[PDB]
Amino acid sequence: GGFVLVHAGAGYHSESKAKEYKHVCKRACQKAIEKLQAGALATDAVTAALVELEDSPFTNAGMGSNLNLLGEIECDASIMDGKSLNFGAVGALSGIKNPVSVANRLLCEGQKIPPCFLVGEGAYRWAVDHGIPSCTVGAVVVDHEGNVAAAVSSGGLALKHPGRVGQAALYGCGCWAENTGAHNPYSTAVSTSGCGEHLVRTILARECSHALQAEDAHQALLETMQNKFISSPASEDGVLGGVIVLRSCRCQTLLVEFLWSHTTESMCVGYMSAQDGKAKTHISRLPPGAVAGQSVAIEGGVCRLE
Amino acid sequence: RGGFVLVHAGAGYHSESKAKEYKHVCKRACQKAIEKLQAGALATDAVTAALVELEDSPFTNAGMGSNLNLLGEIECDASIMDGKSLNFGAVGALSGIKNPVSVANRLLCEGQIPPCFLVGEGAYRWAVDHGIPSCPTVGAVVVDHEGNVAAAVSSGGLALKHPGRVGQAALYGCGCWAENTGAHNPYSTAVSTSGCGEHLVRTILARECSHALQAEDAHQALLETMQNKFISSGVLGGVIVLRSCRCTLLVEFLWSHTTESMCVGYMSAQDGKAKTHISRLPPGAVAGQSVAIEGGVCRLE
Ligand SMILES: */C=C\S(=O)(=O)N1CCN(Cc2ccc(OC(F)(F)F)c(F)c2)[C@@H](COCc2c[nH]nn2)C1
Ligand SMILES: C=CS(=O)(=O)N1CCN(Cc2ccc(OC(F)(F)F)c(F)c2)[C@@H](COCc2c[nH]nn2)C1
Ligand code: NA
Ligand code: NA
Repeated sequence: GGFVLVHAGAGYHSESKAKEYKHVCKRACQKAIEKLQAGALATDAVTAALVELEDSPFTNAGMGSNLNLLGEIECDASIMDGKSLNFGAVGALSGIKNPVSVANRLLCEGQKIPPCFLVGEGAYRWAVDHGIPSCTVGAVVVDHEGNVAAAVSSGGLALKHPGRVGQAALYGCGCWAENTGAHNPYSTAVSTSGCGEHLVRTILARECSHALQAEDAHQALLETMQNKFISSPASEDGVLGGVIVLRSCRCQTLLVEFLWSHTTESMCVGYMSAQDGKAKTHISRLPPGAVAGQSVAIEGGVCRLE
Repeated sequence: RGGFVLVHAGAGYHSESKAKEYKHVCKRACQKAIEKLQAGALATDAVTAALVELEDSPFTNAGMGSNLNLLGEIECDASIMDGKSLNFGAVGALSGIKNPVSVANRLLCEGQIPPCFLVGEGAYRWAVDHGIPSCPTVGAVVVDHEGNVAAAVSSGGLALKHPGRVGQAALYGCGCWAENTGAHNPYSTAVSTSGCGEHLVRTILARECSHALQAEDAHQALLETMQNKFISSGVLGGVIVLRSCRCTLLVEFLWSHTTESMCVGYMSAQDGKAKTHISRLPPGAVAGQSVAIEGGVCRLE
């Protein structure tokens, strides 16, 4: 049993490539559901989804990331585990194929006070000393027991200054994962996506997880997005971004609400239950007559598991 | 032209030998901050002046004299936040630079306003390229006479840390936070943290304190945050805190720590004497499982 939601980016519409994003989201979901169905951890299954999305040449992450001011690729990534609340993250990482891998390994290292956030050359050498190959996308996962994990990985802004680290590397901002707890009736997972130099100035992922502790998830996430992306930005333009989201609870059955929302003119997502094994994709668009920056698209389904 | 400042030079084990040194940097840091507020400067410029002085002390784990990493190099984290704009600058794993807080303050000003965080060599190249002098946890909070707030934090991190390891003093929400009054905040709040270790980052401590301090009783808000969110998921560290609101301007300040002890300094623009204090846990409380908290109030125009 298990479930996985992924996204391959929230930005400008590209019918040109819109069907390439659908294909990679599919393979990312399948990779994650195999991992789960083989009994691997949630953080492992989420890392599988992300390796696959990063490897797409069309995703601003891993291979294909935007080049910085120096015509180089510098990556950010982060992952977080719901059961342990442990976290792994890399910033400004160069010459590593799959950043999310460094971030995951940093997390498993921490689960055995180890480092949890490494950047630049420090991050690069650590990564090689731990056996990881040389030379924005996101996933959230729940396993058949209610354990959630989340992850995110970006190439950041095009022509960004060298060493410039953005939301995907930062605790609470790029992704978040938090199992049912005394104050969380729901296990929740969030992965976000930012766009343009204009970016939310909150702990977005963490905010969305707290918001999703209300009773009506759909309304709960829609109000967050309205506040953080549109509303809060006195004299600034709308914030371009996406977010994916899932919350779960036990009632021997797992209830899993799942959602995506975005102010960009579109965003391609991908989901799949282990029970059915049917991998669904869907390119979400903004409704016409709605310009990006002040409209919020939002969509979701639910899913019962064993 | 007026205001108030609160700084700290560390939260750690007690040292009677070093104790008087720590008291004197806090004293100088407040004096550097308050002079800039008499001279019309902005809050961010005042809190940076405080941090440059704390940094320079050889005895603080920040700036010159920071702990050495696993390769015996110095790699510094620092950040700064302005409460009126909510702008934010930060450096991590920064080397070759004398005052890391100066870089982080620069990244704000050069703005125009979009948040910004540079690490490692690229942070060095940015800094050298923008005039900051290349070199051979402390923090500060401040409010000015109109109630604008700002905060900063600079640290050299955990001794022998892996290179590129970045800690709480670089991380948005964790090391410092500053926010003027609005529709969410009846209060202008400013927070800076101390300590190292991961439990600062894992708890978004600075921003959480600011959020708690919108409640009515500041002492209770802080004490709730230190117990219910620090000591509960040993946890070592501290914060300084200040909060203003109009009556003319009332500013409540407090510090708190789970470490053995913590050196602070405060000062008003009206009053010319910098007060200084070593805050120690009571006999027979073990550090990391216990909390101390004190503070005062101050009235401005
Ligand atoms: C990772 C821990 S730390 O960086 O925050 N740390 C604790 C603070 N020390 C400075 C300090 C210690 C104690 C007090 O209170 C007291 F009154 F007792 F003095 C302070 F105000 C300040 C840091 C010192 O350790 C490293 C160092 C010392 N000199 N240069 N670097 C460490
Ligand atoms: C901080 C930068 S970004 O994350 O905001 N960003 C936005 C997202 N696109 C990818 C993307 C676009 C549209 C999508 O949906 C659809 F509806 F199909 F159009 C979608 F799913 C993914 C990134 C493109 O980057 C250029 C590139 C190409 N190859 N490699 N890089 C950049
Ligand atoms: Na890619
Ligand atoms: Na120092």
